[PDB]
Amino acid sequence: ELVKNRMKHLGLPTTGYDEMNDHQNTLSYVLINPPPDTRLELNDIVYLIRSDP
Amino acid sequence: AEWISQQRLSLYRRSERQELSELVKNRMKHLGLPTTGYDEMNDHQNTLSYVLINPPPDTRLELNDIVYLIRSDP
Amino acid sequence: AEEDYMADAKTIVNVQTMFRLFPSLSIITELTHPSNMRFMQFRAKDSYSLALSKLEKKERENGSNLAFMFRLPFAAGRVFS
Amino acid sequence: ISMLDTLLYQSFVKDYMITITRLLLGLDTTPGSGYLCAMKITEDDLWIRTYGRLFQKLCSSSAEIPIGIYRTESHMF
Amino acid sequence: KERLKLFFIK
Amino acid sequence: LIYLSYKGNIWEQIFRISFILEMINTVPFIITIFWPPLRNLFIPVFLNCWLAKYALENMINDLQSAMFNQVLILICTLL
Amino acid sequence: HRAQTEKHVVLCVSSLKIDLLMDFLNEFYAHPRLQDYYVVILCPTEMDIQVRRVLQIPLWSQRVIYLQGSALKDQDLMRAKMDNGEACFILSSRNEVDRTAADHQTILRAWAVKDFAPNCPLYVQILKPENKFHVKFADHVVCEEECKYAMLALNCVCPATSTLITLLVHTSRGQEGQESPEQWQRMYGRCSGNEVYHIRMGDSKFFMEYEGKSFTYAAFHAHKKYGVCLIGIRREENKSILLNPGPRHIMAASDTCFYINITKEENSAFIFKQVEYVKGYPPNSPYIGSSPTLCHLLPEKAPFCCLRLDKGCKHNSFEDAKAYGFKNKLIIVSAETAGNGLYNFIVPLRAYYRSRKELNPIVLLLDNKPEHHFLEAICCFPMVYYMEGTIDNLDSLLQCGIIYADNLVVVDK
Repeated sequence: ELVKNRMKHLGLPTTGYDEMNDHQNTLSYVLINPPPDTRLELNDIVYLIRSDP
Repeated sequence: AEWISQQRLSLYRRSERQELSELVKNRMKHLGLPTTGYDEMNDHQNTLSYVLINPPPDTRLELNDIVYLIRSDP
Repeated sequence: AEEDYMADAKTIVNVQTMFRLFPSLSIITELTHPSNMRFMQFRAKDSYSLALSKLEKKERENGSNLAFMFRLPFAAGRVFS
Repeated sequence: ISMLDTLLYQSFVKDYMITITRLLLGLDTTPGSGYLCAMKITEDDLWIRTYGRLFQKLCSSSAEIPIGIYRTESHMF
Repeated sequence: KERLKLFFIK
Repeated sequence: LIYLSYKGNIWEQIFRISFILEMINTVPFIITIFWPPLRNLFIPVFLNCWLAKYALENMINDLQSAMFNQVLILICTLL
Repeated sequence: HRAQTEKHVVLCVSSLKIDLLMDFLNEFYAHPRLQDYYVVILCPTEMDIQVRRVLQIPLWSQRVIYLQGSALKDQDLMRAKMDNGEACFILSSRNEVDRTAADHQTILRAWAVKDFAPNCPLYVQILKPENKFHVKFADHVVCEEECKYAMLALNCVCPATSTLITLLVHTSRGQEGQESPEQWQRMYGRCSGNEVYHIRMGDSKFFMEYEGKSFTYAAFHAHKKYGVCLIGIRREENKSILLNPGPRHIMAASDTCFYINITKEENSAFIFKQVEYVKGYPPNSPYIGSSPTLCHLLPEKAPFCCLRLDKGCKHNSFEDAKAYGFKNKLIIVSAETAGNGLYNFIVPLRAYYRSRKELNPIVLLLDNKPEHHFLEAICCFPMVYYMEGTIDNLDSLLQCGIIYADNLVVVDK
């Protein structure tokens, strides 16, 4: 409600605090060169290495 | 742009002498000046030099030496 | 500055910038301390400049006042203390 | 920045290390080298189960070797 | 040299 | 302990404070084994105090840090 | 007599603290091959009380030595004896308020060591990339600004590249998370040991007969078999190291290959047995050693008015970030001044190899104004803007668009 009052002062759409910014607080961590047998969970991000054309 | 990819070979395989010349050359285009003055007017010399004070009479005189004279008042 | 010889670093770096930019340009300066003649128009990859440092040590060992003498920027007349 | 100092200290025995850490970011533009990038494992990507099998797709697709992964478990405070 | 050195000093 | 820290120089190890004191004591005891009449000869094994003194210094400083522990060695050195 | 026979390592510094010292003490002695080497400090200013507590610990009292003096004068070099030194480190202390002042002094020390001892290898550390080329003669340079801002930029593309590099550069056997109960904690402890190592193709347990085969063809066959990721190659013709060469690189018989594992082959053989953008170079390189990466750029370089959000220019008069209508979520960067680090931020983020529709727009929340030096450098790049504000002031942030933003970089002093 503090931020929502600042949005009315600036003249902006107030929907963006709750709707656009959905509040997630999930744990996260990194791994580097794991074993081949290691599994792959959903929404994991893999550090690839590309090459130059 | 099929051929502009080769520009990286020119950039990578390069000396700091070229980097600094091309830095100054870009500043000259910004100011609106003739770009010829870096290489042509400023020819790059790196010769050794030193001074001598009251040498012997037998001592020689090389080319492009500068002699400290003393003039007099009219 | 807390230490002595580091006080006039700004000038040496700004000149060494101008030295690398314009080798043609003869550039003269008055640096405060006489220890920093060596750093004036400093040569990184040149053995002749680095050889003179060992010669400059034997000058100080023998008890000579004019130690800074043999540095190239001094004798050329492009710096003095 | 402790890591940037440790980089310098470890680089004594490992001379190459400085060039690797610089290339990993993409500062030194060495023609033959590449760069580091991401690929999100979405609902469609669970086709493959393990990390070893993941090479068969990524290596045979377009020269893409992986270094490591970045998981996201559920633990709400 | 190999065996006793890991137990004595290290 | 010589074969662990055999760092080129052997004279870094032999002619030292900890080592010479040991060789003054232990070398006679090996001579008493081979020679049968030298059991009754005087051997200065009382000097093992100065070796035990030096054995404490290396042991104690393995782990205030060395205020009470140092002063206890300074009593041992005198006694 | 110590300097002739025994080893010798040096450390020059502006003002030695506990964080510079302790991290160096732990990381240097962590190397098993390099344990018996002696260390010497060359600090101008006086000692702290905390640093004396570290030196007086039994083992560090033996090897670690403190010489109170400067690298400029030769007496401090003569007592240390640099000429027969194995290595020499020079740290720019994150200590002085003015960054350029601390750096100019550090560069002046680098020349003093070079002039005294020619063959002694320099492991110099430098703050500003502006004054990087003054120490390009040295073997190993570490521009802390470049490396800081480049990781922060790359963190936006791939989440945690900061930690990814932190574990590679940190020395570790990898004995962590053993007593820890949870699954992720123990597996994260295995990854601590993972560091990049080097081996030649001749003496290769892993890559014994994968020469005629392709690059990734070797790594997949190797990793499933043993568990090692192939990274880089440099043949004897030239020392230019690579990172993921394509399939066209054939694996030669004598190339110093690079790879990631917990330890190298020689240390442990346990596992061994059993829309109108333009792609081009950025013209205004603000510093000398700026290796220009190929990047997305505007065709016409937009003026100083169009860069600033805060005021409506005489081209497209808009004030806040919402009026522009930025597709894709935003990235923000708070900063003290418009330094050359913020140029090094933009380079890896605005590359040609990045997808143009994935280009998340950039905002530089500067505390001070931007200089004419930096404004001309940044001028060329697309979808990058600035506003004079701080993180403490809430209203300044909401104009930039916190309401829709993936990341927000912060750099203060």
